[PDB]
Amino acid sequence: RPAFCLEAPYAGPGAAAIIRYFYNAAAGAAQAFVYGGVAAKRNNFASAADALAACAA
Repeated sequence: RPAFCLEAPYAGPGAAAIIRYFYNAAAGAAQAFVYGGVAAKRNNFASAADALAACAA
């Protein structure tokens, strides 16, 4: 899969509490996490569907 999909989710430094999805290769599933609203990495999607389409080849 895309290497970015293997990275840990990144909340980043922002003050917001936004629910986003990362692909968790360990679980083989998309999972919610809290994103702070700034400096997203690529393993960070609006929905489980978007995460699987990008990362679950």
